[PDB]
Amino acid sequence: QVQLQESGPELKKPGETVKISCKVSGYPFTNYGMNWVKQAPRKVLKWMGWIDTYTGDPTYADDFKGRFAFSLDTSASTAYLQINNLKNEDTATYFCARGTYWGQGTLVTVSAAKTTAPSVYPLAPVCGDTTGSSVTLGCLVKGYFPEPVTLTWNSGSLSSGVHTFPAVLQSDLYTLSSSVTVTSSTWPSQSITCNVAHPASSTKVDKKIEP
Amino acid sequence: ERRNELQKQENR
Amino acid sequence: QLVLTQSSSASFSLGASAKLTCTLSRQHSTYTIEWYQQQPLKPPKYVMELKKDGSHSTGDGIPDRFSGSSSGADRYLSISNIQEEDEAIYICGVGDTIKEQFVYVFGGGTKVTVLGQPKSTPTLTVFPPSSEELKENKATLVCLISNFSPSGVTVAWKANGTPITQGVDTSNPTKEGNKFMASSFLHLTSDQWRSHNSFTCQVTHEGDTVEKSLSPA
Repeated sequence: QVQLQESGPELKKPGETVKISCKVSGYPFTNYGMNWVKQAPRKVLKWMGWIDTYTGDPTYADDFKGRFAFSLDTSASTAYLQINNLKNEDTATYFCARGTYWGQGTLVTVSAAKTTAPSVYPLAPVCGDTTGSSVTLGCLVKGYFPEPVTLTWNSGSLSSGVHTFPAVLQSDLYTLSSSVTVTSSTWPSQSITCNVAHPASSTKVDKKIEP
Repeated sequence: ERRNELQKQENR
Repeated sequence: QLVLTQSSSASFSLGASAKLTCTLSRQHSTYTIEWYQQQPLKPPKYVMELKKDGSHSTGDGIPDRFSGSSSGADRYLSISNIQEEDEAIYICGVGDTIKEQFVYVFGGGTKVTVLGQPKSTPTLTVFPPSSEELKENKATLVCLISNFSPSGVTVAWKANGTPITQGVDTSNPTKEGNKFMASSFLHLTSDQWRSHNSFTCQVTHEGDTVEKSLSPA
């Protein structure tokens, strides 16, 4: 039942300021202090300090003085972390932790680069093809930024052949692919399409797979 | 009653 | 200085017993530490509290195969009959109070690999550029590699039987369940796709080579 729910991902430019929340449920908020932890891409966990959830008295680690601030909304059982004058090095996942319970994390990306909606292309088999028993179809998700993309195929559903291949960052942007395997008499018989969701650009692309 | 859960009395 | 020392990595066969070490500095050697487990797409999880006398107490959702023990400044996480789900980075943590001033520290962590996973040959799926992408006068060829173990692969592209390195971007092998998957893309212009009689994606795994081709016909 105990849950610490954090706010969603954030894309900020350097010099900007970010405010992350941590909604506590399942125990009395003022009973325990809240720790803040940084996990930079290196993945090494780093204690940033903690805050008394009654007084609001913060304690910062040596590496987190000046630019970091912990605050509360006791009435709302919410703890906040604010990072001022952002830097590229602040790109990390931020956790609120009671100690024995942890939040899901909040990814903070510090980049001067603009949010780009992905280009979505359908992947269907070649000229001389007789897939025999089962046919494989895919969706190419190219040139997006940052990396929070999420794909759903709903023409067959679940893990029918849905494989989500992780992103690779070429040049400026990210690229991903996701495939689906269905029976050779279900395509091009029964219609197949895919749904791509990039939350950072608030968009959703849909492509019908045709031979 | 309230404190940091991570705070252990033996670690002073 | 309040310092914790761990190994960078360790491997164990399925069903064996893993002993991981977290070492307290010269001073602080009587201190109680915490163990955390971190799996790839998940936040850290509290494993246990481990006192100087070996006394331990586990967190919620922690199976019975997890136990602790101590020597002097050494704190050990013992995982009995290690399962493949126990593959994670195990991090230890320690707190200290000075004059009413609390400070917490994490160790560098130990990456734990569980072996005995069945060896499997890669499956190659190659897709040609869509008519839509070709309208933008661009062409991305997709190579999807899946169902393989262990992770070690070599992805190679060929056009007219001649190797192509220009416009090739290959992902690292990523774990997906009990196996691995990886992808590779070949970005050519349109007509660069149409002026070549076939394209091939070769994957080498355990010395064996698997390949697939596309035909612009």
